[PDB]
Amino acid sequence: NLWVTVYYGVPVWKDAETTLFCASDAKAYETEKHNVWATHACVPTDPNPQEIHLENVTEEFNMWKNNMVEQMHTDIISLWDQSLKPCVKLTPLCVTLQCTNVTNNITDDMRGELKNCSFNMTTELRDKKQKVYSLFYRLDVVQINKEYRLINCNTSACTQACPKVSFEPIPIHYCAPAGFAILKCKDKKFNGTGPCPSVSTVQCTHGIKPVVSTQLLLNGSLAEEEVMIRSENITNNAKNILVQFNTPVQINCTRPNNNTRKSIRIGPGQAFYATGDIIGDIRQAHCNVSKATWNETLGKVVKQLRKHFGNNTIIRFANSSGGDLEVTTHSFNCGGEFFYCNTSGLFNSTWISNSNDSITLPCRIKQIINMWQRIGQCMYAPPIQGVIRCVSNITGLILTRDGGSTNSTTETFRPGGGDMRDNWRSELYKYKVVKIEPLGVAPTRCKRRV
Amino acid sequence: NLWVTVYYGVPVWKDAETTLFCASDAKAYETEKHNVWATHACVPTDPNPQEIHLENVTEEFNMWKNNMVEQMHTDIISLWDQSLKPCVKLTPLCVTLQCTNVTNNITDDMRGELKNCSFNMTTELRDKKQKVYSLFYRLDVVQINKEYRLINCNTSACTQACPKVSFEPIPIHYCAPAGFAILKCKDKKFNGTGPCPSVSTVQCTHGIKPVVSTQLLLNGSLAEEEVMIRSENITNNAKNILVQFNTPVQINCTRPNNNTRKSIRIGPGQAFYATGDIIGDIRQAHCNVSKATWNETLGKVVKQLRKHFGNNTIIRFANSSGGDLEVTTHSFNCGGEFFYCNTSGLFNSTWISNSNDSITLPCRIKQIINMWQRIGQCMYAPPIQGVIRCVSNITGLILTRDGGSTNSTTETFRPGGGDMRDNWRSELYKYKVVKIEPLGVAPTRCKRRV
Amino acid sequence: NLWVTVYYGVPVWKDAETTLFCASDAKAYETEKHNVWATHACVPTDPNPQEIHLENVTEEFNMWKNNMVEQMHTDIISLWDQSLKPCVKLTPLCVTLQCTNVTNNITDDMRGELKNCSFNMTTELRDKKQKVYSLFYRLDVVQINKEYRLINCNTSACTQACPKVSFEPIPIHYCAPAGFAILKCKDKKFNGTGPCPSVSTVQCTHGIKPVVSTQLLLNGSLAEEEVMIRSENITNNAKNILVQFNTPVQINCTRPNNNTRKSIRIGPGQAFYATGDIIGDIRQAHCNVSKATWNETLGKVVKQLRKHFGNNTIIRFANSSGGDLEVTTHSFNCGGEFFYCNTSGLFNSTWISNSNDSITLPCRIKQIINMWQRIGQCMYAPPIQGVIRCVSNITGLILTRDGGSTNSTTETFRPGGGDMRDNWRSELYKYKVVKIEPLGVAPTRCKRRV
Amino acid sequence: QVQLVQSGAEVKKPGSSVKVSCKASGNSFSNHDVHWVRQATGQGLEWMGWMSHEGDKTGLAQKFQGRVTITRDSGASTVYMELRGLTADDTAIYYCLTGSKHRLRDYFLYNEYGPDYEEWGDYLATLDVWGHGTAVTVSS
Amino acid sequence: VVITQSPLFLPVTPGEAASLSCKCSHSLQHSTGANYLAWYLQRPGQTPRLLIHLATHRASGVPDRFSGSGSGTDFTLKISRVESDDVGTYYCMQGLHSPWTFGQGTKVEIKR
Amino acid sequence: LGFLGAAGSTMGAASMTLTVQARNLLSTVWGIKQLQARVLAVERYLRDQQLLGIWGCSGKLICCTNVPWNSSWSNRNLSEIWDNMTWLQWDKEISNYTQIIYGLLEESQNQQEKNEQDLLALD
Amino acid sequence: LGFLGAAGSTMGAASMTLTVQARNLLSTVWGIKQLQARVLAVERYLRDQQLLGIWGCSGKLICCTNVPWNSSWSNRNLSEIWDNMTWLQWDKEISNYTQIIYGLLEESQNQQEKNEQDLLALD
Amino acid sequence: LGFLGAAGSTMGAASMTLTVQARNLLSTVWGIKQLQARVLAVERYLRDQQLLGIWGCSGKLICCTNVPWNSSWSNRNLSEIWDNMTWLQWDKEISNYTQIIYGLLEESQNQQEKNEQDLLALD
Ligand SMILES: *[C@@H]1O[C@H](CO)[C@@H](O)[C@H](O)[C@H]1NC(C)=O
Ligand SMILES: *[C@@H]1O[C@H](CO)[C@@H](O)[C@H](O)[C@H]1NC(C)=O
Ligand SMILES: *[C@@H]1O[C@H](CO)[C@@H](O)[C@H](O)[C@H]1NC(C)=O
Ligand SMILES: *[C@@H]1O[C@H](CO)[C@@H](O)[C@H](O)[C@H]1NC(C)=O
Ligand SMILES: *[C@@H]1O[C@H](CO)[C@@H](O)[C@H](O)[C@H]1NC(C)=O
Repeated sequence: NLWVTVYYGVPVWKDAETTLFCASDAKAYETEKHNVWATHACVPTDPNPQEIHLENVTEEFNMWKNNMVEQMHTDIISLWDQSLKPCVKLTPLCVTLQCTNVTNNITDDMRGELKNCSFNMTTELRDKKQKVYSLFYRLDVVQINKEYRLINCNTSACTQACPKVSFEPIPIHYCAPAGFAILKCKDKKFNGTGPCPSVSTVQCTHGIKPVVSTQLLLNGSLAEEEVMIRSENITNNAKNILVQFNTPVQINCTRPNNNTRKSIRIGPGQAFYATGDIIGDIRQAHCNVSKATWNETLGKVVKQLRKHFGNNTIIRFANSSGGDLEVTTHSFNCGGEFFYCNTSGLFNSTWISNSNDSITLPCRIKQIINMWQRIGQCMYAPPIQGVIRCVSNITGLILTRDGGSTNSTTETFRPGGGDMRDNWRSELYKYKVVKIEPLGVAPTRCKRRV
Repeated sequence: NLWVTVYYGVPVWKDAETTLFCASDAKAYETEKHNVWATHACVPTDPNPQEIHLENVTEEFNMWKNNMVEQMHTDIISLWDQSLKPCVKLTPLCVTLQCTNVTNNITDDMRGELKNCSFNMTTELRDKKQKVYSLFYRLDVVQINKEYRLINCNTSACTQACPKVSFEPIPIHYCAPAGFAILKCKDKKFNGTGPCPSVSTVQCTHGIKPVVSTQLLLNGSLAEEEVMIRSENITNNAKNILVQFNTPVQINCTRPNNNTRKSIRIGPGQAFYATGDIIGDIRQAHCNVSKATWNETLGKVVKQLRKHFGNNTIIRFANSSGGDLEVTTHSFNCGGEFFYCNTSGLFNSTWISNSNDSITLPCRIKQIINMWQRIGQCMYAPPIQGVIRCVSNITGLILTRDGGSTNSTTETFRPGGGDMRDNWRSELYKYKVVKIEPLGVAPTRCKRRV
Repeated sequence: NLWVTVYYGVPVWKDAETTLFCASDAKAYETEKHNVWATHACVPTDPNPQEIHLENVTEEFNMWKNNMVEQMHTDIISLWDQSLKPCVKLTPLCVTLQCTNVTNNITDDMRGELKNCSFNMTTELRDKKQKVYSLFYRLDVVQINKEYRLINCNTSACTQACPKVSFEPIPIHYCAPAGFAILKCKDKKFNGTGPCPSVSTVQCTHGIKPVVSTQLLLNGSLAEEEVMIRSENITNNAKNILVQFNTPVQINCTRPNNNTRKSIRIGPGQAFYATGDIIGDIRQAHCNVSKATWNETLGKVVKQLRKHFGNNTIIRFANSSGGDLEVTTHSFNCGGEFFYCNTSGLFNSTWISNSNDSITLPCRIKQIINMWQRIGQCMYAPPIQGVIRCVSNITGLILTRDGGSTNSTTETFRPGGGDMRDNWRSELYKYKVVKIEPLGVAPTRCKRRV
Repeated sequence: QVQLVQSGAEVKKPGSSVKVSCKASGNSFSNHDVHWVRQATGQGLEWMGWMSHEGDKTGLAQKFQGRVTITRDSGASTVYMELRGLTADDTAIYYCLTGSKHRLRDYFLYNEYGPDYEEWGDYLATLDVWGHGTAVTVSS
Repeated sequence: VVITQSPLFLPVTPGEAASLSCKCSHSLQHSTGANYLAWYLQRPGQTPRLLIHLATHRASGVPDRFSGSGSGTDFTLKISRVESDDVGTYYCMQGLHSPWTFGQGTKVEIKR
Repeated sequence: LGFLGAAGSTMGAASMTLTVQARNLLSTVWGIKQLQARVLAVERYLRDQQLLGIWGCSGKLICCTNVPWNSSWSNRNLSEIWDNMTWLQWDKEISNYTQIIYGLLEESQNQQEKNEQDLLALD
Repeated sequence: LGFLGAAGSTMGAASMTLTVQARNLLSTVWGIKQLQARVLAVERYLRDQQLLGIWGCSGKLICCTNVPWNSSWSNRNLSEIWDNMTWLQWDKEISNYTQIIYGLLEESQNQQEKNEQDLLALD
Repeated sequence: LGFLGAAGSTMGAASMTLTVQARNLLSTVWGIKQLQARVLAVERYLRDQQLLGIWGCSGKLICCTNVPWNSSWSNRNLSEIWDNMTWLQWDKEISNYTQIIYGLLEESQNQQEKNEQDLLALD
């Protein structure tokens, strides 16, 4: 009685996975300055996004199985590696460094932090050599047997960071290709998994700053009116716990020293930048956070943690257990210099459900870095002259549970940055990519004419 | 009277050339050994071939003008080149070696096949220098006038086959894009050229092992019945002759040495793998082949040879008449070690048209190889720990009749491996690529009404 | 009453920017010349361009904003860099040279133009110094304070051009993709810009030789029936004026020296070609242009120069202002050797508004060049064997006005090669690239049937 | 004050081979160089040969080429010397002594990625404490 | 290589400073550049004793009276309050270029 | 309106805006990752067009075919399909027999093409 | 008069040679430079086919539509257009109302499509 | 039958499976061998449809044309062509005369479509 009819262009989609492309604003490219994440080749973004709000439609959003994070994690690595290809390889730098302690003007705490090293270095001409000196941080040297050597010598050489390219993160937008779509969840209490009643379609995601850090999410996106906790399985302990502050807490990180960059000319057509001497006295780096605004933040966090662990258990915060410096301390690269701050002064509290000291967190600087927790690659950030002061927000927090002794009375949480892709997982939790299927068939009363 | 009508999609094809793309079974993924013929970019093969058999059709083939073999020749070289792009470029090894003979426990025949060499090198630190020693085969070192040097040093620096990537051949399938098809000649008597009474189109070719060999084809495809002699022009004396045994004959090749791999650190992060010492006795490499099967197999070859030269001639087999070690011996690799076997013990017989000793063929091993008949390209194969043994399937045989005296009393055949792409021509001789021509016209009585 | 009607394929175009692709004749492809411009990858062109004339159509032209010039520049640079990748880098040539003046057979003027230099190098074996010597021009060595060094050592290492590749210019045709078109302005009087009454479209442009010169356009196109002058703003002083002759002026250039190339082996497989001893006497290179055919050429130029400057002005010509050698002297290469000629003998005269001496222009040769006003990249052209002589046409000329303090008293013109695009601008001034817009709407008295 | 001992005086006819022995307490040869010197009445001193404490390099005067050899026993317990071409005018007194050297770098070409090409050299610095010596005379 | 010393003889009254110089045909700054000079006092019937090496540093235990200076291809030894205990022959040695040979030597006698 | 604006609307009402969706089917790290995406969209768009064209609906957004509707796939009143149900959930219901239904259309059009030629020849 | 031969000729005469234009819309430094051009050419041609196909003119070089002509754009006799004007001049004159006209045709096809679907519903 | 299954069959049996061939017209070192082949298949497939779309047979696998069949190309009975020949042999016979026939198809469509406008002009 009925006849099948074909409709082209129907509103139907399906879960799929593609290769998204980039989109960036004109300001970054208009400056003409070179960036590690080269958005000059990246196509310009639209003047404004057309966030069409759908109605009566619910989608099964998921952030722990999303491939957008996996694609972006690899994409970020590729650009970072690409920018280091044309830079200078510091392979003439593996020699027997002869260093000594420096005590010109040293603070009590910063005694053996850095050493004054001298060595024999090459020159433009093959038959001539030069003697040069530089100051190297204690973390970048090791005793050969006094005679020291760079730590990276016995693993792999270090490609220098080019002095024009900057690590300043800039927002980037991921836009799906034609024939695909991106769905955004407008729900204000979405816990990362489950139906999302408020769905919308956007041609490009919002600007995501590729900030790399550890134990803390800096310069991120803030929730509204409540602090949200994300996790794959609350019961499981091996899984990390993601937090998102509704309001930010300002952290001021400074490097009081006044280092002076010095250029050492090695071989023809390449130069090695070294650190000459510190105008004035030498002081340890640190970061400042006010006590007043941080206690309130933990007060909001502990309140939400009680929902998933009972309203009577004791919530405790403890510093990181141990491991490498890249995982047991807060890390970040603001101002072009890499810090490793000891955040043991923040996670020391005990809540039982019952002034502006400006907490100071000591930090240790490093110059031989392996950012992509890879093994074999190395980088050498050249020193930056002058005092650097830095200001940033803290709009997130990664926590880990230790375990349970069959009693739920006490629960201790510690920070952890084991996996590098949890940083970007906090910004792409509202997004998913789907494939558009326009072909559809339904029965109607329509006979072919002939 | 008759009106032209256009038909679209009619079954018509035409010979042409294209760019066949790779395809291999997903089982290679489980290996995770990063094969030199990278299967990662190869599209996964179909679960089962769909061999569509065409009834009542004939097609013209020419295995020697086939473009598939030519394209494969480029692809194998290209795949090999891409593998040795990130591996130690053994440039520093060009130093004056001070070598002496090894006489710990040496057989009389193996008097000086390998040498004990000592030379200076650089530690991970440039300033320091280290004295090391290694055992180099006599085919890889030459004398100055006890100064010694590597054969490669005055031609080009040798890369050092990464120690992870593997040389084991894995089957590959060369598949045509859309708009092209591959035709397989199922005829059991199609020699080199002519109309196949039975032609069947296939999705694409079966697994083809990229086995490189000289004077002998190993692990090949056997004829269903009878031995076959293939050649463009039998009369010509300067034309190779291809053979295909209907049954396989096993050859056991072994290196009874107990080489121990020793790691030498040169530069930062780069290691040179050299033979440390020899454990136990030293015996020459050899290959075992049963005389009972080979003589029976060789008799079949003579039977078919008499067809093209008369059934009264005297067929004689002789070893290669000259050339370098590469062309005058059976060359191959067995688990990462390259052999050069003196095959003069097989081609020595006479036929006038009328026990299990396992014939031994002494062999030699070379570390500095080219294997593409190219100048300026090289590769160094690191030693393999412990003993190594393998068993092969001698299916094919390349011969080159030579000489002439204006008398057909006897014909002499010698092995020949000048053309290194004849290994794959023996497998792709059954295939040809054609391009479909869907558009067509044909007069009929139909007239377009409007 | 009329109704909208659509048309497809209408002849309408709009100006647009695209990526024209190369196309070169295959007549010389089989020669295996291996030119620096990889014409082997260029699609073969048609036997003759499809000159289609468009009538009653006028098209605006702008040879200064034309993008065909800008695109061509990056293709030439990219091709040049692509051809230097496989050549050997002369990094080990930065040594303390010990040079002395050569006075074997020297003329008075050419006193210290070249040096006899000796420098210690290392052989294929990296632990044995070999003393070698070479002849270097005075422009390729500088003092330290007796001992010299190559000028480029403190800038970058140089890659010598491989002898196999050749710098002979050859024609290349830039053909636009499908859906685009190229318009040729056939107007004879079309000066720089404006409507072109006679416009035609061609398959793509005629062969353009990528000749690089300074102050003089060699092997260029000739404007017939008149000598043309091109300039975006004649009144503006800082705008190069392009002059295109109608009859070529022959120029002969020769290097009387008979130097013999000498090969030096450095490292594995890499050879550096020195200059070697000189056969016969040493004489300065020079270029000859007949004064009879050059003086009258200026008279033609002055006659047209007065149209844009008045019929009573005094026209004067003076040599280049001065500065860097590459910009202040006519430069080119013939036979693979780069010349830098002093053109002060041509542009020295005055006109009052009313004997084949063969003027000789002294020239100097440089072996270290940049050729693109680029810092950090250099090339080393190896010396050529035997005497080299070349004959060329001067089919063009560039000028740069100076002065202007007086209202209208006299004019002075000087040569100038500030911009490198002028060489190819004079060849692409006739062409413009546009894109087709097949869709179109026009009302008509028609209706849909239902 | 390190005690040193030398072989006793011996007399041999011209044109014949002789053997001498010398020992040093504490195995000081490991970190010191040994030289041989002779003196004659009414004439100045004259050097014969030397050895490096590494033992890799040795050298003598041009007149002694191909006629003098230096050998040492395993473990450096003792050393022996051989004398050839004795003449009546070669009367002198032998001595045992240590020495020092200043090994410096004369030239170097910086190989890119490989061991550098260095030209090492030795320059005699000082003569250390001598021994009582041994007197050798030639007569017939 | 040749080496010469002068003067052959030079009587010196006790308590009066004396100067002695030794030179070799090869300039001390010929190829490498350095002194490599050694001064010895040959007491008759006794082994020579090193006094000063390179004329730049004094060996431990040697009297401070002995001193040296000079530059170029000529050098001199300065001794204050000469005493008869120093009577003997002085020999100069060079270590710049192999082979290493002693000087001819000169004799100084107390006036009487 | 807009891209998939009526996704949640009724099938009858959502079917009135098929043109908007059809208009959006097509339009060194960023070099190959951009070229690869473009080629995928072009060939993907062509696959649907040829599939739609072999059924006789080459240039029609709404097209009906002679093949009858089997009640086994779905037997419900039309008043519960067009003005009561959405496209998204309707896709899941008939997802089982999409491959089989498509095959019928390919063969059904084939007879129509030749029957037309036979009729024309008769004329 | 080959490609673009009738560019400056009469508007009506140019309409008699539309096929020559349509035939020409489609047909390492030089490796990706040429390859990129091919991808752009293919997709640019496909955009015209889809844009022209959602107006009921999928496979016709000349096609008429139910949309009436608005006198606001121009009020001038047809005889004073085809016999005296050129296509190049025509594009410039009405370039301000190109997007609006294109959108109108999209609705007309849907309006005609729904009418056609229900026309045979009773039968 | 499968792809090219009826190559050896008669023309009448060949027309049974026109669709099966049509659906198969599009479906480090390996990376460039993929994109290079994919682009060629798309443009090659589009070339036939563009050529086939200007003869008035845009969406038809079988389409009759109004141009007469000149006897110069061939003159023989229909029964000797359809039921006793394979398509491979047919193109071998008229291989030299394929591009003459294609030109004659363009003019008929251009003239045929022009006359359509005049049909409704009278009314
Ligand atoms: C130098 O400082 C280190 C601490 O980093 C200390 O262990 C060492 O004893 C110091 N050396 C001297 C000579 O003061
Ligand atoms: C911290 O915050 C909690 C709740 O927000 C409050 O009860 C407590 O008094 C605060 N403590 C301090 C020191 O601010
Ligand atoms: C825990 O106590 C809080 C009061 O702060 C209340 O809101 C919540 O419902 C209680 N939860 C349970 C499970 O009793
Ligand atoms: C660690 O926690 C204790 C309380 O358990 C607190 O007294 C101490 O101050 C914390 N650490 C720091 C550095 O403040
Ligand atoms: C300048 O004078 C010449 C000669 O009389 C004349 O032909 C020309 O027209 C004059 N210039 C102008 C601008 O009229």
